[PDB]
Amino acid sequence: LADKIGTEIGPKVSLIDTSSTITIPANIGLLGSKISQSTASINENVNEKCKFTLPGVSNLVGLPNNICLQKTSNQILKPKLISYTLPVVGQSGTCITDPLLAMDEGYFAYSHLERIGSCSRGVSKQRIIGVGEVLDRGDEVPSLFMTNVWTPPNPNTVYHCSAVYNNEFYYVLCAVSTVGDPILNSTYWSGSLMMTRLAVKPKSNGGGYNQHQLALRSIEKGRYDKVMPYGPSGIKQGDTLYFPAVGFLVRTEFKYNDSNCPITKCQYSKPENCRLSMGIRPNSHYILRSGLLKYNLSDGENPKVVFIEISDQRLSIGSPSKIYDSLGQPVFYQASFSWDTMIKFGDVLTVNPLVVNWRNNTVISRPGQSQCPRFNTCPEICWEGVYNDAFLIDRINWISAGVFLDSNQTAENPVFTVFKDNEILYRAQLASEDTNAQKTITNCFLLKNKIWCISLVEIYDTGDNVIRPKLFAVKIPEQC
Amino acid sequence: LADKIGTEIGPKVSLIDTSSTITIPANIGLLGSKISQSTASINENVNEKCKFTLPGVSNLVGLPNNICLQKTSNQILKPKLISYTLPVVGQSGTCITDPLLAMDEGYFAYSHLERIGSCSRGVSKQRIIGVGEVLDRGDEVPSLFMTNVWTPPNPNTVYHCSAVYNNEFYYVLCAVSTVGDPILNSTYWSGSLMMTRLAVKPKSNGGGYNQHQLALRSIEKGRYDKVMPYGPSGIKQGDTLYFPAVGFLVRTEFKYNDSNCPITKCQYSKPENCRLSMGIRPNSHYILRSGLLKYNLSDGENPKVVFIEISDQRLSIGSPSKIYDSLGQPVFYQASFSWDTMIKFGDVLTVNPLVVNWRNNTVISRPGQSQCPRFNTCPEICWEGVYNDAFLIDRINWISAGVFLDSNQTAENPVFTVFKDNEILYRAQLASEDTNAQKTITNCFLLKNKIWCISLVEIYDTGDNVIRPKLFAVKIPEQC
Amino acid sequence: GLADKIGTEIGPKVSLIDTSSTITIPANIGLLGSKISQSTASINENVNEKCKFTLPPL
Amino acid sequence: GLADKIGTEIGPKVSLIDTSSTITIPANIGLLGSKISQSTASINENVNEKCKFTLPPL
Amino acid sequence: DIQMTQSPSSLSASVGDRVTITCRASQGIIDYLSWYQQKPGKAPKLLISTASNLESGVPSRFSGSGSGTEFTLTISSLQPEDFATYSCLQGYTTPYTFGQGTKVEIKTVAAPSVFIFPPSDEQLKSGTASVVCLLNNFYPREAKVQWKVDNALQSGNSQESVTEQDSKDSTYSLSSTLTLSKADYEKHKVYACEVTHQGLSSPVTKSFNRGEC
Amino acid sequence: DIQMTQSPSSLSASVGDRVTITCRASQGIIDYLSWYQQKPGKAPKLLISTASNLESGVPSRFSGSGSGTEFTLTISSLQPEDFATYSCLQGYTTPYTFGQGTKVEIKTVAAPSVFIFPPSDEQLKSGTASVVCLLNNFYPREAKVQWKVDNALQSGNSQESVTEQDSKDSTYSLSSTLTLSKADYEKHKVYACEVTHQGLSSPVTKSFNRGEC
Amino acid sequence: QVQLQESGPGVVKPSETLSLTCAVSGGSISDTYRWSWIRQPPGKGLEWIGYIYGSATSTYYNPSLSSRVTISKDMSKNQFSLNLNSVTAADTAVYYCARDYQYYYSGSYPTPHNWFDVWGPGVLVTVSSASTKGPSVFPLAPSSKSTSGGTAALGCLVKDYFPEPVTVSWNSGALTSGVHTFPAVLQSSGLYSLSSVVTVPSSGLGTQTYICNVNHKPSNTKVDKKVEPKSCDKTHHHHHHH
Amino acid sequence: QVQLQESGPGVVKPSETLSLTCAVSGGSISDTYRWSWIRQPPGKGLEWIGYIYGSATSTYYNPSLSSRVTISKDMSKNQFSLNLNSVTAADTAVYYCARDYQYYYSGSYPTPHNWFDVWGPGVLVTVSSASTKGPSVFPLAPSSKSTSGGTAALGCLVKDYFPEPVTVSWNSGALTSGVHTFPAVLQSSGLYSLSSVVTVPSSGLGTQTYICNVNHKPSNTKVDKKVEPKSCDKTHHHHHHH
Repeated sequence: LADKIGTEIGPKVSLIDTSSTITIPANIGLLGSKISQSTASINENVNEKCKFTLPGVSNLVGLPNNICLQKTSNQILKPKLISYTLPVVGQSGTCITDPLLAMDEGYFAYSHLERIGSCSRGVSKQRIIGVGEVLDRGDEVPSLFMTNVWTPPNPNTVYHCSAVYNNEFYYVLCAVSTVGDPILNSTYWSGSLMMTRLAVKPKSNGGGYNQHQLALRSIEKGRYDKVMPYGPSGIKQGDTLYFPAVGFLVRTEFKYNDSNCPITKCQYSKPENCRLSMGIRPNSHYILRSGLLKYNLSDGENPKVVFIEISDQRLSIGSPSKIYDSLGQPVFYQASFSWDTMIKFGDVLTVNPLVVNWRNNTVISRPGQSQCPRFNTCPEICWEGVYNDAFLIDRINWISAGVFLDSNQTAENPVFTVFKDNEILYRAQLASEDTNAQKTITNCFLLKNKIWCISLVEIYDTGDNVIRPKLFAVKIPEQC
Repeated sequence: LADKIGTEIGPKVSLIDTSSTITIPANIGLLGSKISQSTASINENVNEKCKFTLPGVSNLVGLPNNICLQKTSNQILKPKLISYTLPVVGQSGTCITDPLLAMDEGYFAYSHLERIGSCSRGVSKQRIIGVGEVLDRGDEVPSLFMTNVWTPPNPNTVYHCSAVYNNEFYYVLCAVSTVGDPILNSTYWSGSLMMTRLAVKPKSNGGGYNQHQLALRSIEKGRYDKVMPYGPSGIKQGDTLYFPAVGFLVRTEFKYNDSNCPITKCQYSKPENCRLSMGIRPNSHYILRSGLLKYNLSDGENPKVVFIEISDQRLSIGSPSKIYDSLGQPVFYQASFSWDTMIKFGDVLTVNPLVVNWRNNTVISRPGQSQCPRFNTCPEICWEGVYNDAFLIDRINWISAGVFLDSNQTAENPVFTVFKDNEILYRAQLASEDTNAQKTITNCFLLKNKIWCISLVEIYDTGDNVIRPKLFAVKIPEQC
Repeated sequence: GLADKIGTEIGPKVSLIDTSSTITIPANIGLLGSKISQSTASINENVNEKCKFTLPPL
Repeated sequence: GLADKIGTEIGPKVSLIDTSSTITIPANIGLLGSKISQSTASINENVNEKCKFTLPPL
Repeated sequence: DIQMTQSPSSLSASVGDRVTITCRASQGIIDYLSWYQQKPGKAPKLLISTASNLESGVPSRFSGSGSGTEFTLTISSLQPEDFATYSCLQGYTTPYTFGQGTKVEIKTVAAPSVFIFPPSDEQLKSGTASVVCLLNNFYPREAKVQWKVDNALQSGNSQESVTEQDSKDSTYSLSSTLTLSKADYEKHKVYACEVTHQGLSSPVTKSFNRGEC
Repeated sequence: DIQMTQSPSSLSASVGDRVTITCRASQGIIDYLSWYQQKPGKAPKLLISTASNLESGVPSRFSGSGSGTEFTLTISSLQPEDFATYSCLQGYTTPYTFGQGTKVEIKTVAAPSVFIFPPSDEQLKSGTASVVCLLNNFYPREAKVQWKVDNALQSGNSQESVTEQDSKDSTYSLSSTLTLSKADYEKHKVYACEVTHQGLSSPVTKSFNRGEC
Repeated sequence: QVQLQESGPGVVKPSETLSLTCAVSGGSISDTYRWSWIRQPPGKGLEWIGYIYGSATSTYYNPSLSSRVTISKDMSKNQFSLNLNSVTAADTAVYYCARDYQYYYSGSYPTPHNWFDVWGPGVLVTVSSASTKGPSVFPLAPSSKSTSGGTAALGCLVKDYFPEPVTVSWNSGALTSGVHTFPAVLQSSGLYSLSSVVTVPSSGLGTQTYICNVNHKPSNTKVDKKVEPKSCDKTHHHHHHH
Repeated sequence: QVQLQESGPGVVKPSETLSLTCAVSGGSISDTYRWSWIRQPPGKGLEWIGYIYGSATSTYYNPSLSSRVTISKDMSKNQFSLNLNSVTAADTAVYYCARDYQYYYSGSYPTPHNWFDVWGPGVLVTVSSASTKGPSVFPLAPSSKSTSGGTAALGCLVKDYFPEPVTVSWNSGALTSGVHTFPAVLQSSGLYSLSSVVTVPSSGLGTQTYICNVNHKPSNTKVDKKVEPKSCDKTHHHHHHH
């Protein structure tokens, strides 16, 4: 029975793999693309040929969409799994790490690095990078729908992608690295990026239309030795993109005033920790300075990726930043990978140069592992923590929303909280109490003047023992 | 490894069977149904809300669609396999017998009795009975698209279905038989029919809408002891259906004048053969008299299936009849299962009672096995032959078209001929020379004022040794 | 009993899924794309025909 | 070598096809039905809005 | 017409062997085939109709499969009531053509005890003299007999007759006749018959002299 | 904190056995686990990091799998350089908590030759008298020793000391001490020690009398 | 059950009309859609001739025998005949009559599976110009060269008869073990001849009587010939008259 | 390769300050993001204490030892200390210093896998209030009851010393086979005592010299005691003076 399995079953199951995991979902996605392109074409035909003479899903815009603004203890939030429409669920031997979720005007993005076996030392199997459409299923509930899916030819050399929607296309910027993760092997990183355009409405024979992976022959760095994009989503300002990033500054060039290190209320902290925790290790050659990547499309055929650094007010180490256009003005999440374990997100006062009015929050923090746990403000040398973003869902009352891991050190219990800057209003426990989790990416939008939110929560499944990104469409309720 | 195959692979492959052969093609078909229902709804909305005031695929209709009317020997016909969009291709151990193909106004039908192993003594696995839509693919070439698929609960008791389109529904009439094939076990057949309505545009929750299998509590037979529908397709006259049929007349009641038996040009024939070949065996209790089933929907909730017998001019044994509305007037094929081995099809002069002007053809015949081969007109006692219909594609020059098996006795070499009543004009050899075949069902129509024809040809595949119905979309050419 | 299982409940069934998954269902999705294009061109010619205003001044 | 083959090139791959065939692709076809309904209601409200004539007599 | 070629024309196997008999057709019949077991001196008997059906009364050791142009008659556990003539028949068209037939024998090798018989004196009075060489209880049936007259091979005067296989010891009996006249019998002395056989390593030759009694 | 419970606390297996050592955690660590082989008198050595990696220098017979709350340290072909203390370590949060440890022994059963020693006369001059009962070259290490003084069990005056397993004959040596005073030594005659052992069917009891030399 | 039975001459001179008859017992030929004829040349395979309908008179014939074969009928006496005209020696065969059977599957498919279920017992019909003649029997006498390992054989040599068959039994049907009655061959002269021997222990020669019992019914010939050893001493007693 | 080495007192009286030092050779502590301390109570499992950054002075400590443990530093002399205050007898352990190692996978995930790669050779530190005392050695003399199957055992009984360890060799390091130096136990009085025997053939008693060579360096005590059989005849010669 070696011959039957080797010939009549083996290659046929390989063909069914290739078909029903590559070419059937790509054709259903391209089918939905033709649905939407057709509907846009006939609506343009009606707006031309019926405009007589005489002889959906969109992001948070400035409409007063009323939500619950009063603190309750009742379970008023109802989380909904919508992860089933994606290639989230692999087999039991693959761990799904390094995710992305990036929504703007209804057209998302989604990437993940599928590994083999363990989540850390596994071999990178593939890297889906795929844009799509945020929809509504038959119950007034959003759900994702991938139209265009691309994979790079060398999955070991694509790190830290950032993904911004731009005018019915989708521009995803990553980091080419043959020497490992450029945060880690930073002195030997080649200093090279690559941008891959995708189309959120692909076509039948759109070869150079769908995936035209651009070159980047000019990066405006400045003082910084290397620049890498770092964080899930960004904004567009017309033709100008803003990928979240980090800039590898040589430590001997980094100039910092140690009197600014807030050792006032804390006694176990020198004023020499705030400089040394700017790198991942206090004798590292480079220093992570988060920021943005101004990518204006109006520069011609070969544009320039310009690194904008961040303002030094409430400055810590380079985190996955996430600038997002919410209610008109960009809001800048920037995670807590350092001593400042409170949430560090705020409205953007000006984009170039990047000066972020950081919200003075004291109820939302992230679980750090060893030295810098949840609710630590003492300046200590650590590069610890996880990514737990927050989307601004109300600016009039300064309410935001995201999934946060309610435990001090063990990164567990992901809780969808909706919080003011000094009090958590209400919250939803997405899973069990000891459900170990990681990076959560929350994006919100309007489905028929209702604020829904998609929180990609990497939940460790206790059943088959690997990490899967589970989405959670959670409606922000109006009645309390 | 008995446990892994028995648990982790076996039931999962059973689930993938059920999904990707039942519920995924039914949902793609219902998806195409929603495409077409949506397009009809928006076209009605435009015809209402844009009709201002002041302060595809259709059958042969009366338009001069010019075709090649001159005899050539050049291969001007080009057959095209379009069988791949259907559940034709099973595995190598199933023989696909008892087919059907029945088109009217773009909405076909298709049934087949899937057996296990050999084509004759196998066990009936299932019986798909499924209507759909005739389309155009991206090359101006038609192809089928099944929307609604139904299977009876007891596949051993559904015999000889006939299938007529009626006003965006599809009415398929079969014969319930617990005692085998009612042609064969005719004295013990229960004499019971069942009609299964299908909708060519099904809906999401159309339970009693899609498959409302009607009862038949009143059959108007007349002299005939039993009545069974017998033949693939029929016509509608407004609300009135006409299923092709046969009527089991007791032989002692059958009155026939033996002087009418044409023994003039033939010496090996008594004038007593034309009466005895009216049954399948010259001492059989019943006699097969082909005809129609007038099913008018205007009789209320419980209509009556009325058997119309055929006129006795050029009378032989009951064959699968096929009445079909071509160029406005119904044309009545009625196969050669008897001594009259020439093709026996013609225009209908009147439907009730059925009097068919049989075309005096002498170049088209069917392969009979033993006693009555291709080109036999001597009246001999046989129930031999195969079904090779012909669709009227031109009435001005009386040209018709169908697939015919060009050999004397071995039912092989299916040839798509387009013939006048005294000369075959041109022809296409569909397969190799010794390609054994059976029942062929040819239906023609107009795709953008071009006469295309779908000939369901049961070709015996020499590779995996079972009979598969291969469709052949053949364009009737205009340039010779 | 393992060969009978793999030539009964796996072999023909995997061949059936292969036929249904690289011949049948991709062709139905391609013809459904053709249905989208047909439906779009049909409703566009319906709009180009039945939404058309002309009138001279009195 | 048969167990390694059936736990390498069959087992995870049949589980992948099962996940892709009773969870993923039916949900994409259901959301594509929802896209047809959304597109139809969108183009119907576009016709109900932008194809509307009224004028009093002069 | 349709020609039905079987392979092999004569197969030999012991009791309990797996016997596969073929019948290849010229034109492709679909499955319109029947298998016939013709016992010696008996009418043929239908075994396997439609190339896959076990008929009512035929035991389960007979099985058939194959369709198109190649057909298989499979005898799983061969039994001593199965050593007969097997024929195929096509029913797809008419004239119905049978195969040439397949002879089935028991593979039990045995060596012959060769005998020889001089003609009687009353036969010499009748005018002719037929020397008879006897070969009893041998296997295989295909053997070689040479008539030697004074150590010289004679050809053109030999008539051989071998019985059908006995159901007791499963072997064969041969009878060859050298029909010669009386004067040509008196013209020679030594009449020999050579036996070439599988179980016999050397060619066993029985002979007799005319003047010796 | 996170508690790391191993099972079993002390496993025993022969050379070439398949040894599976577990370490179950209280809170679910994802895969943040390391395995340590602590040889006696030596520093611990990293074996299997991240619960699935074979470290550079650790041979292929050591393998690890499992994540979440249940972990497996698998020793495929057990070797004589592997009989030591195995510990787990969680790195998911801080304080880093080790397991209690797993002791690994060689399954070679041997019976002890039991000895007993009277106290010396200079020890009697020192003021105390310690009777020493000796048990050499036994297996398993878990045994039972009863001090008997004039056929009466004494408890509360026993201090036992068993060596770690030798690398020569793979067995153990026991040493129990009955620390008693000089006057209480002179108050009795017979001092016995009972040995309960797996390889010994009967309880072997060595004894001596004070007045006997 | 329908039971067939052939009847007809086994002696037909060449270029004549064979006149067979398969009368049917256990069933009427008003039943049974077809009735056939099959011959089998000895040394060759079966081959089919032609059918008749029973209820009708329409025939089919094998195109290798199309211009010769006539199959006639008799509804009253339940028999159907065979008339092979201009017979040759190559038409020597066993003419089976056979009940034909049809397996119609799916009666919108009128191509049945065809086979034959009930066969007649057969009849050997040899086309020969020879006249009926009784056999000449001469014994195969045992000699000193007719010994092989304690076994001594003996028999009878049957010669010059017609037609088939003879029934050659040994000692009025009492001797069965060692009996081998050989099939007959056709001589160049046109007459039949077979051999028949028995192989007995060599110690039993001189004590047991062995007589072959030949019976040929079409010539009415019964021959009983005893097999004896050859005398060797009765010739060399030449008297010296002094 | 970085090579660690502990140093410090094995003698610490209770309720005092342990003063250890793990000086680092082969590498600087300006490298190496963390440096830890691990103790191991004998009879119990390993448990971790707390780390120090090397480049920084920020610490972490085990919350079961949070109010006691101080880990100090010395960048110049490449050493880092340990200060366990208010020591109890349950803190008797082997205090390993350990180089800490971090495995960062995917540097948008800053939760490393943590383990220890380079350990020091360890130091046994027992919290005891006893003073340093040399051992008292008395031989375990062989008797008639010290025989088992041709094997006769003998040894030395070491008693009443502090601290650990003693090195008890046999006949100036020449005797190795049969040598079993037992681990010491802590008495109720607070002093250490171990046993050490050798099992020799019973025919070798009276011909071979067996002397245990005890060496205790913190008390500077070297004892060599010969093991001899017990005399049995020298007591029963009571003289009858007539």
